[PDB]
Order: sequence, then C-alpha cells, then structure tokens
Amino acid sequence: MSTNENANTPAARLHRFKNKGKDSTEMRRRRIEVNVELRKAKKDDQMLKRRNV
Amino acid sequence: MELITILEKTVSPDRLELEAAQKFLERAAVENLPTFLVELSRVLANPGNSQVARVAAGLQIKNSLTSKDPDIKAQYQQRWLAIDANARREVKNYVLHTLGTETYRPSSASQCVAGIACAEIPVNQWPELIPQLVANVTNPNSTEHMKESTLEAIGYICQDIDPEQLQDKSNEILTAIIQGMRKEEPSNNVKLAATNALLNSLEFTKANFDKESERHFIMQVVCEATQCPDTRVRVAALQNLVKIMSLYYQYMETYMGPALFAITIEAMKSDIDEVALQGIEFWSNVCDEEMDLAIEASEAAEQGRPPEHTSKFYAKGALQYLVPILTQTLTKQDENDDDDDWNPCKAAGVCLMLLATCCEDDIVPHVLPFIKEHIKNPDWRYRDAAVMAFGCILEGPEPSQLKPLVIQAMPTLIELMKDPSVVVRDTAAWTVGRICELLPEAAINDVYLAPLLQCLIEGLSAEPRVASNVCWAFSSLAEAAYEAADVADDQEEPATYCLSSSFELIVQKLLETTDRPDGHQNNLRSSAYESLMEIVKNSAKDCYPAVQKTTLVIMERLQQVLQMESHIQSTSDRIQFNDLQSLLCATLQNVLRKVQHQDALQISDVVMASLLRMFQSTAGSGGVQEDALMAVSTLVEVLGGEFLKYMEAFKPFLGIGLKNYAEYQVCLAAVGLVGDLCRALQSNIIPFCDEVMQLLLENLGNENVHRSVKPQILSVFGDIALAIGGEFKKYLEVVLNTLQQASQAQVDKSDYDMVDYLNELRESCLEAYTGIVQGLKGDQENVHPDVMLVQPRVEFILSFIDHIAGDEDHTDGVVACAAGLIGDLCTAFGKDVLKLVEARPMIHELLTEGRRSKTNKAKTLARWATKELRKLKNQA
Amino acid sequence: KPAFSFG
Amino acid sequence: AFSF
Repeated sequence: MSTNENANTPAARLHRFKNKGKDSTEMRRRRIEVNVELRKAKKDDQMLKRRNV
Repeated sequence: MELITILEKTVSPDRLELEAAQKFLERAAVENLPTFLVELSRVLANPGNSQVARVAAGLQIKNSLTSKDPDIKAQYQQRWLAIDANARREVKNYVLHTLGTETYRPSSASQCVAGIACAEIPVNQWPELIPQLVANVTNPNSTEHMKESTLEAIGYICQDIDPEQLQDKSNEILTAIIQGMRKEEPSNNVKLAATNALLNSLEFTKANFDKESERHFIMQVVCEATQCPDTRVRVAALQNLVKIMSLYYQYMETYMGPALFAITIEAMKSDIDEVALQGIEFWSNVCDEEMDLAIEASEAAEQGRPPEHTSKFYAKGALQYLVPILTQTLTKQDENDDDDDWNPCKAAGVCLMLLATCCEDDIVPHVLPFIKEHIKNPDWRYRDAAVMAFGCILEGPEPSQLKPLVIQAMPTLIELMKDPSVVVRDTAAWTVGRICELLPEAAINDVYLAPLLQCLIEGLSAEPRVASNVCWAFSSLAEAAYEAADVADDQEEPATYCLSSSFELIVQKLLETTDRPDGHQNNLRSSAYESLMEIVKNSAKDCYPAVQKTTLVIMERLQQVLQMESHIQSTSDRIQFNDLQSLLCATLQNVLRKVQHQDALQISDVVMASLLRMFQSTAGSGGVQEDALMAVSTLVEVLGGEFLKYMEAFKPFLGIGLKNYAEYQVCLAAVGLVGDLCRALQSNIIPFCDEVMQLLLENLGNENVHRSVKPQILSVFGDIALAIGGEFKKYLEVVLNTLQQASQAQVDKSDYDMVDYLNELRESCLEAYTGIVQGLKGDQENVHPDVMLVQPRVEFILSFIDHIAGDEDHTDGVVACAAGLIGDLCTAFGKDVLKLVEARPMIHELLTEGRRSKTNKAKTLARWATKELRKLKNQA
Repeated sequence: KPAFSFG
Repeated sequence: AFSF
C-alpha cells in the first residue's frame, strides 16, 4: 500500500550490516513503544472490573 | 571602477584587499540589485575577459538565485520575480548567449540557467527557454562545449523543480536528453552529462515510460551506455538501470531476460569497486520488491481476492548464479580497514541476508559447501567469510530443519571465538548472537551451555569491536532462558532458570564493562547498558539479592553524575553526558519495575530527589526531561497510593511540563503522567486538579501545537472523570462543549496520513464519553441520580455513533470502543434508549461486525453490549 | 539525424 | 521489439 524508506544507499543499507542499526535513538524509541503498550493494557484491564462483563 | 578588477581582487590571497572588495561587491548588490546583475551578465557573456573573473561573476548569480534553506530559496525566487521584465530579459539573453563561449569544461552558466529557470518556470514567464535548450542540443553544427553545458543545465533543472510543473513539458527535454545520450556522439563528456541528466529526469516521465514504443527506445539507449570504455559512463548508466528497476517493475519482463541479466552479472564480477557495487545493488532492489509482492499476495488471498500485482520470481531463479559470486566477494577484505567504509565485501553480506529472507528454504544447499570447505583453512579471509556466510542464513528457512545444523556447528564456533585474528573473533561473536536470537532453544541445550557462557564471559574483556557484539548475545540469551523457564513455571514468575547459577559474575562483568575508559568506540558503553537492562528485566526469583546489589550500585552512579555537570567544557562533553544520563534513567526504570514493594519504599525519597535535581539543574535539552518524566511515571505506578507525600514538591514541575508547549514530546510525557497519576491516586487528586484542567484547556486553545498532542488530552479528561466521580459536575458542561466541538470536526478522505489521525481522534472522543458516563454512574449497586445531568446529550451521542457507523473504513479500535460506549449507555438509563436505538440500523450492523471480527476485545465488548441490549428489548 | 522525438 |  504505502512506500518504504529509501535514502542514499551507502548510508541506508549500512544499518543492515551486523549490529550497526542499533544506536541509542533506535533503542530509545523501542523503549518508548513498549512503555506505551503496557499502559494501554493496564487501562484495558482496569476498565472491565467495573462492568463485570 | 570596472567590476572585473574587483572580482580579481576578491580571488586574491590577501585579506586586506579581499575584505574591502567583498564589502564593495555586497554594497553593489544592495545599492541596485538588477543593475548589478545586468553588469555581471555583461561581464560573463564576453569571451575576451579572463575566465577567473567570469567564474567569480557567475558565483554571485548562482548565490542570488538559489540557496539550501527552503524559505530563503522561496523569498529569493520571489525577489527575482519582482524585477521588471525588460531587465530580466536582458540578463536572460546574456546568460543564454554565454553557453558555448568558454573553452574550460566546468562552467557557471549552466547553474545560472538552472537557478533562473527554477525561479520562474511555475509561472510560465519564459516560453523560449525549453525550445532554445532543445535546439542547442539538436543542432548538428558541432560546438561540443555548448552541447555539454546545455545538457548539464537540463540535468541541473530536473532535480530542483517540483515535478508537477515539468509534467507539462516532459516531451521535449526527454528528446534533448536522449539525443545527447546516443552512441554516435564522439565526446564522452557529452555522454556522461546526458547519462547523469536522465537519472534525474525519470520521476515525471511516467506517460512516456507507459507507451510501449517510447520505453523500448529508452531501454535500448540506456542499455548502450553500459558498454562505454569511459567507466564513468558505465557507473552512471548502471546507476539509473537500478532506478528503472525500482520504479517500473512489471514492465521489465521484455528486457530482464535477453539483456539486463548478463549486464548485471558481468558488472558484479568486475575488479573495480564502484562498478561491482551497482551490480550488487540492482539485485538487492529486486529482492526488496519481490518480498513486498509476496506479502500482498498473501493478504489478498486471505480475503479470497486476487492481488493487484503478481510477482515474477527473478531472485529465486537467479540463485545458482548469484551465490558463487556473493560468497567469493566476501574474501575481498583488507588487512587494515574502517568500520564505516561501505565496500563490495560489506555489500555482499547484506545482499546475502536479503536473499536468505526472500528465497527462504532454497538458499542453504548453495551456501553450505562453501562454509563446509572453508571453516578449516589457514587464511583469515576465507575463515571470516565462512563464518559470515554461516551467520547470514539464519533468518530465512524453517527452524525445524535448521537446528540440527547449529547443534553440531556449536563446538566449532566455541573454538573459533578464540582465534588469532580479531576479525574472525568479531564475526564469530555476531553469529553466536544471531544463534541466540533466531534459534534460542538450540543454544540453551546444556551440552554446550557452560562452555558458551565461559566463552562469552571471557570475551567481555577483549577488544571494543568484539565486546559490543558479545553484549547483544548476552541480551538475547537472557530472554531465551527466561522464556524457556516461564513455560515450565506455572502462573506468575519463574523461580529458577538456566542462568540463576551464573547471574552473579555475569552482572559483575557487565558492571565492569560499563566503566571502561575506551567506551566511546563501537557503542560499547550503550550496548553494555542495554544488555544490563535486558538481563535485570528477565531475572528469576532466585536472583533477587544480586538485584539489590545492582540497585545500590546504580543509585551510587546516579548520585555521582549529578556532581559532574559543572566539569563539562566542550560540545563532546555534553554529547556523552546526555547519553550517560539517559542510559542511567532507563536502567533505573527497569530496576524499579522489578524490585519488591517493601524494598521499593526504602529507595523512593533519594530516587525522587535525584530525579528532581536533574530536572531542575539541567538546561532543558529535551531527552533528559522526557526520561525524568517517564521514570517518575514508573515510580508512581510501582509506589501506588503512597506517592502523595511527594506531590506538592512535584506540582510546579508538572505545571511547567504542561505549560511549555514548545516541545511536544515532553508535554506528551506530562499528560501520560497525569493519566497514570490520577489512575493511581483515585479520590485524593481533588486539590491538585484545578490547575491541571486549566492547563489542559489552555493547551486545547492554542492552534499551533502539534496535532498528536490533541488526542491524549480528551482521554485523560475521561481518566480524571473516572477518578473523580461525583465532583466532576463543575467541569462537566465545559468538557461536554469541547467534546461536541471535537466530534463536530472532520477532515478529507484523500490521504491515509489524515485518515489515521481521524480514527485516533474518534477513539479518543469515544473513550472520553465512556469515562464521563462511568464516572457519573458511581460504584453502588444502583445508579446515582447525577447521571441525569447527561440526558439531553444522549441523542447527540447516538447521532455521533451513527455518523461513525455510516462510514465504510474503520480501524478496529473504533468499533471496539464504540461497542463499549453503547454498553455503557445501555446500563446508564432506563427503557427510553430503546426508541432511539431502534431508529438507526447501522449500530445494529456494527454490533455484529464487532463479534465477527478477529480482534478479541471487540468481540467481548460487542457481546456484552448486545447482551444488555437484548435484555432491555425483551423486557417489554 | 535526431530521428526520434517525444510528443 | 527490442534489439540490444
């Protein structure tokens, strides 16, 4: 459907080599998204205690 | 004074003349800009002047017309368009006359033409320019310098215009370019200029490339410049053969067979770097496109529909020719090399990895004899290539037939991680890390588990290029062992796993690896910290006193860093310092998530004092503010209702986190913290919420903040409604009016980058409505009378859910939240809702679409809502 | 000869 | 047709 990222290929493909594509910014944004998802699951769990389904 | 002498003085090495001449040139540009431009055009067009003065004259025109900052470029084009048309015609005439009036080959006139045309081709104020350029190229009466400069001007133009304007004029410049790129031109500079021009003039040539007889000619003429003896022409022709494959797949069936295959293979086998690199990159792009086509061929086949585009399977058909070249290329490695230097040996590994994930189970019988014959070989390049070629093929095929290979390949890699050569050690550490990542249960097997741990603990002390590769293997191994024990150990948390006998000393060696003085090389400090976080998070119940020791050590380090801020002097000091603070904050989060509550109570005051001091003393810098807010959020979550003793000292920092709307990520963290804070503190959040609601309404009032902040504020309004309950009536009318205004907003359907935002805001509004209804409903067995303050809005809410029910495109969270709101409205009021819900059929469609969906919470909430609705309907 | 043109 |  959409289009993937391109950029200049000596810098674009270089982050697929070994463990080059794991700098501090990428690990930080991964730590953002897991932290968001556990809060979402906490709210979804906490809501159903009121309704009793 | 003539300006020629001023330019010659500006080129001169003495600053005593240079600065005065430069200031005179600037004052000439300020005093009368078009007269200065006219005189410089007169200087440029004369063949009798010195070439240095002409190039220095053209430099000012190039600087005046174009710039790299886009707003500066826009106002520069506007200030060009403000000049009278006759003077603009004079400089247009002189600059167009200059082409061909220079014997040197780099010329300023082509870039001057490009800037002039970029300033006014969207307004059609120069119709003669494209016929003049096409006529200059097409004229058979020689002058190679003019032809080269015109083709370079066309190539300069085609990369700077917005493509929607050149779509009008795409029939003539293609004629000029393909006339210039033909085989009979003797000068190779002309061929090189036309070949570099076609690479830019490609995105807006879709109508030409769709017609059969034109694209046949374009492909035939590009397929001749790959056989030029100049080699720069070879590189420039392969470079857009790659782009043609990338953009116009499904046209390539006629050409790929009896042309492009042989060209690309023979380019791969070359001994020149930049010519083999493009031959690798072509097949890498083919492997990208043929994986996307397979994803869509599965997705459409799930719904029973044929897909839009079928694949042709080029990469699967080319394996037996690609693999013996790709393996052989891996040996071309120098005895001294650099990490960031892209080269064909570094490209062949990435192409082999992509080929493995594309072709899957078929790649192994072509790779395995190479590793089998070159694992034992007294030469470090062939052994390093064998280890890398073994490590690339892991993610492709089926693990059930891939684990017996690595089971008997482990004792070779255990020995090979203690090699004389550093490069083989680094590659062996990488392949061991991939073994832990992709095939985890084959590594946990206790035949080789203790020597593997011994090898990794020994290799944590070696060179910085291999310790960093060891750290990711440790991070993967911890999760592998924890998940293997978590299957066995029942309900909550595993009591004892494979690494609990060795968790001590592993943790100690990581804490040693953190404090190396050479930690700035190859991400050593950060990779050690990420490994430490991943090992602490996946610990067993046996390993808890070690976690106590690590908590003490981490808090000691965090107390040390707060005194270190005044010793910073340079930019690199701040760059390393901010990374250190971010890593320490994330490690503190992972420590706080794991410690027991009775021990979590004891460290809380010094943790909040250090977080408050690092929030105060640091001069913003964004990332430490975000990490401080998220660390406080996890501290609030683990501490529960006992957090309120720290609240009144935290309140102004919460306020300034909300009030500062310049950066949106810090206020996103602040509103998420407000949600967590009210959800933890429940009814005790009453005296602090007036400033919070005022700041949230002020943030809703501003119209230049980022759009992504707006969905979260409505959801935390729902959360504070649920936390407060009966005292929400003083804010109820205001938040209901803002919810009405938010629900009455709509946006265009044309882009999914707006449709996704529309779905997100719709989910937020539905969550806010469920929050206010459940908050006013109360916690008792009978509904409170305060729900009847919402009863005029029920028809509005039902019309709103009818309006979203009428749409044909939905995210599943929309129907999942809407079913819950319908259930809340069924429980909220009496039988009067029935004569309103019977009038709209699309909600009854949605309550079946939720149950037939595959996402589980939509099914459960829709079942609950339709159960309440059927219970209400049967009570006639 | 230029021979070919696009239109 | 195509005649490389």
